[PDB]
Amino acid sequence: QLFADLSREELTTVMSFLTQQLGPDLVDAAQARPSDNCVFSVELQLPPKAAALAHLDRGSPPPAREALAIVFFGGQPQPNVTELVVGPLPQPSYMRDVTVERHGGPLPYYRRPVLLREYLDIDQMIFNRELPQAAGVLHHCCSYKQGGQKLLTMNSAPRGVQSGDRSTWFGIYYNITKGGPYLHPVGLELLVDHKALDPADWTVQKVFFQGRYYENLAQLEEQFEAGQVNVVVIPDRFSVQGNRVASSLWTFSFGLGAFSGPRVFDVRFQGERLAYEISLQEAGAVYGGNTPAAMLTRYMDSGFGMGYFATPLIRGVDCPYLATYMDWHFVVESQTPKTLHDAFCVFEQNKGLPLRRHHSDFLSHYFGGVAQTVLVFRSVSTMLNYDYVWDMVFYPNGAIEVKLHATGYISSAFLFGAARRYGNQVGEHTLGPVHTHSAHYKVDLDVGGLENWVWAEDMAFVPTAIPWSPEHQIQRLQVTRKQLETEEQAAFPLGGASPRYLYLASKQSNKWGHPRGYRIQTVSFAGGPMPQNSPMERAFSWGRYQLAITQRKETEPSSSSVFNQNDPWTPTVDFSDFINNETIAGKDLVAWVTAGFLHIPHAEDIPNTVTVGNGVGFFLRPYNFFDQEPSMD
Amino acid sequence: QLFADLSREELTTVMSFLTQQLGPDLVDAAQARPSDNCVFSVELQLPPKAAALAHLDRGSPPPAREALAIVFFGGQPQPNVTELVVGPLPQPSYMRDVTVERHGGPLPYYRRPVLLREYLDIDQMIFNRELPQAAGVLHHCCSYKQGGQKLLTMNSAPRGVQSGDRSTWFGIYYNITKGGPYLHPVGLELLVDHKALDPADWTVQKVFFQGRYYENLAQLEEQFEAGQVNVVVIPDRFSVQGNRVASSLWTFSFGLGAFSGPRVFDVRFQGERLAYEISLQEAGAVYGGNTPAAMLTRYMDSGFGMGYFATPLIRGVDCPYLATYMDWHFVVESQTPKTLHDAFCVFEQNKGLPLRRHHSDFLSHYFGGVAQTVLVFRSVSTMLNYDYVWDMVFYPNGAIEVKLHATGYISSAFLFGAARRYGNQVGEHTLGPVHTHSAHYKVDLDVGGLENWVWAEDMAFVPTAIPWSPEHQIQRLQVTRKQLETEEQAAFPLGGASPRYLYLASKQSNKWGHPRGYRIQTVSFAGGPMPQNSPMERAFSWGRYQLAITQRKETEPSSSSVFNQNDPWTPTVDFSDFINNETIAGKDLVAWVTAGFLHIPHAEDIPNTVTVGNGVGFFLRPYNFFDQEPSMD
Ligand SMILES: *[C@@H]1O[C@H](CO)[C@@H](O[C@@H]2O[C@H](CO)[C@@H](O[C@@H]3O[C@H](CO)[C@@H](O)[C@H](O)[C@H]3NC(C)=O)[C@H](O)[C@H]2NC(C)=O)[C@H](O)[C@H]1NC(C)=O
Ligand SMILES: *[C@H]1O[C@H](CO)[C@@H](O[C@@H]2O[C@H](CO)[C@@H](O[C@@H]3O[C@H](CO)[C@@H](O)[C@H](O)[C@H]3NC(C)=O)[C@H](O)[C@H]2NC(C)=O)[C@H](O)[C@H]1NC(C)=O
Ligand SMILES: *[C@@H]1O[C@H](CO)[C@@H](O)[C@H](O)[C@H]1NC(C)=O
Ligand SMILES: *[C@@H]1O[C@H](CO)[C@@H](O)[C@H](O)[C@H]1NC(C)=O
Ligand SMILES: *[C@H]1O[C@H](CO)[C@@H](O)[C@H](O)[C@H]1NC(C)=O
Ligand SMILES: [Ca+2]
Ligand SMILES: [Ca+2]
Ligand SMILES: [Ca+2]
Ligand SMILES: [Ca+2]
Ligand SMILES: [Cl-]
Ligand SMILES: [Cl-]
Ligand SMILES: [Cl-]
Ligand SMILES: [Cu+2]
Ligand SMILES: [Cu+2]
Repeated sequence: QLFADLSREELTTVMSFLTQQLGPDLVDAAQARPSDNCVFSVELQLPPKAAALAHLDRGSPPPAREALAIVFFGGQPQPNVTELVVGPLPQPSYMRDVTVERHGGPLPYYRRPVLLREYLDIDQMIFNRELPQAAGVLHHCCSYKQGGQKLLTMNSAPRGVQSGDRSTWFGIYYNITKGGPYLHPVGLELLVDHKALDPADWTVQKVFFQGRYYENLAQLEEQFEAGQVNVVVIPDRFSVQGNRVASSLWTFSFGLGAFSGPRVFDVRFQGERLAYEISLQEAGAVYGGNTPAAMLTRYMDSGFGMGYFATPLIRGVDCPYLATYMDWHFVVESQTPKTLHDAFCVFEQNKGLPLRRHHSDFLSHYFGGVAQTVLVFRSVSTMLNYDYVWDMVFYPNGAIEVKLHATGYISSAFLFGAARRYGNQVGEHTLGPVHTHSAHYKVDLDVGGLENWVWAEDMAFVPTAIPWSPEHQIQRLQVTRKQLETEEQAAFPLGGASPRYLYLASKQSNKWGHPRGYRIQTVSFAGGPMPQNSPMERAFSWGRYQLAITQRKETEPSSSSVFNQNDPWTPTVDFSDFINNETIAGKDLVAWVTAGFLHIPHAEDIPNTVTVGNGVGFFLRPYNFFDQEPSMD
Repeated sequence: QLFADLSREELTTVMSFLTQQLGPDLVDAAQARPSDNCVFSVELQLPPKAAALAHLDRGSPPPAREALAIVFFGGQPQPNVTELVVGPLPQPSYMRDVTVERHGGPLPYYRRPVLLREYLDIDQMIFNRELPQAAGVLHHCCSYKQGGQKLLTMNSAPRGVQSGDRSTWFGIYYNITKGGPYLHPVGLELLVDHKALDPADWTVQKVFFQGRYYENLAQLEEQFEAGQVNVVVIPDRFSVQGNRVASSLWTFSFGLGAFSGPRVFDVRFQGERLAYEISLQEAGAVYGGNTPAAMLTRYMDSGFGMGYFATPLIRGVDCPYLATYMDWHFVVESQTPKTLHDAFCVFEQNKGLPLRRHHSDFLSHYFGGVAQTVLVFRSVSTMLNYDYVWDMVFYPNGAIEVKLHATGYISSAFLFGAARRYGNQVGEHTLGPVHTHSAHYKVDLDVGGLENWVWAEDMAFVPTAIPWSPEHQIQRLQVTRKQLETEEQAAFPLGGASPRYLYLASKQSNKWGHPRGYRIQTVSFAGGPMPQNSPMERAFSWGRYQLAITQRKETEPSSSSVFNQNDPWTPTVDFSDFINNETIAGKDLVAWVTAGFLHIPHAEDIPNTVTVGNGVGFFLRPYNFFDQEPSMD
């Protein structure tokens, strides 16, 4: 099991090894301060593909099982963040700093994600030193400390306007013990500068209150005293062992990236591998509004972590009561492994739609079919307000469906001015702001082996004389085919035109002489790429494409980075860089899919948005890969 | 029950009345000859909407219940086809010829659909007088009358190259007891001219045999005698009463149009009507190939009948064993009513995806959700080789999903020459020819009443200085909104761009000041419109649009016609005619959706193609139609 996530035991071992080997004093990350040194996280380091295949296919010994550790080195003249490969598990003996060889240089400290202790300290500052200065205005709008509901804060990101910044607009909301505290904005937002290593030097650089901007809370309060601020009062058949799933028809290895999310490796249909890896790479949301956080937010969720933020699947609600559930173990912001109970679930679903069927007239007595049962692998990420359920469903005919379903609660903004220009009013003093939802997937298809080619097939109409009546013409329907040659030709612009039939194929043909292939059919209602003029769109440049094929490279494991979120102006990973006109004829190919939709909140979204529809994502379908409809057991 | 399809009793009554009022000159259509007079079909005549609404909403007496009869008047100097409104049911007293007032003039005789007795006679001619003339070439390729498999014919359409023609290329295939006879072409096709009223004057105007054309079968045979033709040997929670479905949340009336297919009327959510009618209008397929039938076929299925050709749903396969099944009754090509057992089925499906859910960190103890159970109304049309399952699914949040799933067997063509230019080889001597699958729906939404407006909403980015940092800009995401004014502006070109949020709205707003609305979200992978240069594309001009909104007109009940198939060059109904720049501001609006996909057959399609995916069609979703998430029972 070389693709299995590190276990509770391996997580503890690496940690012990790190404490022992790291000369600079370490602090439990759950309690670390900017200036401390701490281990931010440790998880599996995926092995090199060649070594993994030599093992899986040729029985060579397994590749050294390694872990990747992200260390925040804040206690030093020039703090940095460092990635260390530690291995070979069970008992490590080396610790390799690979930061520079993977990024060209050091990782600046302001790129590290904000720590939970950092959030807790920002909150102590806001509730103990900041808000009381505006007690008067706060009693008026919100019964602050006078029986009114408790207040709580809401993060936003990126944090600033250029590289180096760590200034975040935190919004103030009623802690209504109900469906979404973020559905009750107060209209108060604070720009706190928390870039300094000593929290004692943090400050609020600006404040936004119900439509107006102020220098600080003391100015808001004193102008309110002077009767100059109008305050609005705000009311209220298969088995699973280790990391492998096995069914009569399918077989694959599953896992969860702490930052990347759900992933699957070594997918095989009837013994034949169709893909080395299929995994989530990034999920994002771009917001609009006339209040600070709504107008500035551009999320690249791996910065928080689709794995880290994964939640327990509710039996009977998220998965069937009789589904098989599996646990996940991780070490993120703690020096002891945590286990996430019921992080995954696998079960068989009856689509209630006949898979195959045909009927006829009389004394042709042989018509019927079978129902369509599919195998589902599921997990759920809960990022602040939205819940993302990730699906990978395997069909009995060799097809795979990968989908994203968004549910949860929407984040709201205090309504004022030209608010409707940025969304819809969904309550009193509340606007539901516009945003897009995007997801990116890495699809490493190895069709009939490693060496693949990309084919673009479509239709065309060409008028031609009718043979049996030459005086008449007929718009002749036909298929068009072109073997793509370079990456540039296989980078299809979001919302643009792309071949209706696009597939990756091996050199060998099926019995009938057609290239064996697996095509990709995307399903999305994406909203329109962010203009490249944005000083930060390169950090999520995967959003420029609906689909893109490049050469699989050991040096390009991901289309995004945990480090992009707190510094999109100078991205740590710019997916578009992977597209550099290389040949895609007979190479190990990787397909990357973008899927998403536009969300203009509406009244039906309150108190919670529902999963109506079949999600967003893609299908991988066999196209002349077999010589006929494949068997089924 | 004014939307209910005519019952066996009413069907018998209308028929008795017609025999009585039309006298002796009548023959059972099951046995009629071109020159005979016969009743082709009788079914419900939908009532005027105003009268129906006055009855459903104001308790006015119901509209006269009537039937529409299509009579073939072939026994006369100038044969024609006539539509007669017969009524009031139970005991009819009048018979109104409405042909001229609905079409501007008489329906020419060659437009009538080919009768089953007509097909049977074409077959007697082919097997008794034609093929024997080529016994020698047929012995060789197919062991004709020497122990080889029986042969059978395959229809194609249109029939000719211009208005007035009734010449059809019939293909010859092995009749195999297995997975589809049309999967075994012989390479032999015959153009039979059956326009003449006396079958005795019918002739084969041309023959195609394995790549070459001939004048007739005697020429094929004698040239083969002359050792000049090389012959390839070819081997081998709710209740349903009457026509109304009732559930805790939904209520609607269902039915099946003999030619139009599944249909639903008076759809109500929590007592409020969302749509007067949602129904199938047409389904089509455009083929390509280098053999006669595949290069000429352009199907407009209503010409045969999605209702007429509907098949019994297989319990346990097409619908769950415990679903509720309903029968359908019809009079098509018979003088006695026929009943189609299990023509519909209704049941509750668990999508296996949580409808709503949210989770959190600690001591916010109130996270969970409910599973998503949906109501399904289903029926299946079996058109020759294709099986079309029509779904209408009603969600508990007010949303409706309408889909088409294609399954069954592909029609094949004998492989020769440039075959691969028109499809993929899927067997020995067999090509699976390219084709598109299209379906058109009539969606008569009455959002908050009859008077509706169309809104186009989308997103846009506009760079704006950052208030708290004026030296910096930010691509500001926002919503754009435009009230469409005329039909021309709401006719969105297939494959073109269209607003991401398009909805029909009433004059009244919801509690938050936004127009109450239902948006249409289409889901298709259509192939590209037939060029308007085609002398026949006007007959299916609905294929030009992804979506179109027009004024509901009593005079424009359907976007197609049973009579278009045998005469597309001079269509009886040209949908684009409905788009004539009228106002769409505050009128009874009707939305028409087109959905489809491209199908390049592949090996996996043999012996039968599967329904992997979620079909093609559209979603109708509430957009500020409610004041919050609707309740659920
Ligand atoms: C399509 O064919 C229809 C069937 O033949 C035509 O309709 C028929 O036209 C006849 C000729 O006008 C009518 O006959 C008349 O019937 C009355 C009342 O029954 C007799 O008293 C009259 O003598 C006779 N007219 C005369 C003196 O010739 C039929 O009543 C009528 N049948 C029906 C069922 O409508 C259509 O006219 C033809 N359509 C078009 C547009 O040409
Ligand atoms: C920022 O992050 C790391 C934390 O300081 C830096 O890595 C450390 O660099 C030190 C000096 O460059 C190394 O010290 C060496 O340790 C060995 C023991 O193996 C001593 O004998 C040497 O005298 C001492 N000096 C040198 C230069 O070798 C640390 O061992 C090393 N720690 C790790 C885990 O690598 C990174 O260099 C820095 N990042 C960047 C890119 O600048
Ligand atoms: C096909 O063969 C079966 C078996 O005899 C028979 O029922 C059928 O009528 C034959 N021809 C056609 C066109 O169905
Ligand atoms: C990529 O290379 C091809 C030749 O192989 C060239 O024609 C094309 O213009 C190049 N595109 C770019 C990105 O320069
Ligand atoms: C409506 O559109 C037609 C062409 O589509 C144009 O000729 C006409 O002037 C337009 N009239 C309107 C709606 O102003
Ligand atoms: Ca590259
Ligand atoms: Ca590959
Ligand atoms: Ca009109
Ligand atoms: Ca309407
Ligand atoms: Cl498939
Ligand atoms: Cl921006
Ligand atoms: Cl919805
Ligand atoms: Cu959203
Ligand atoms: Cu098809």
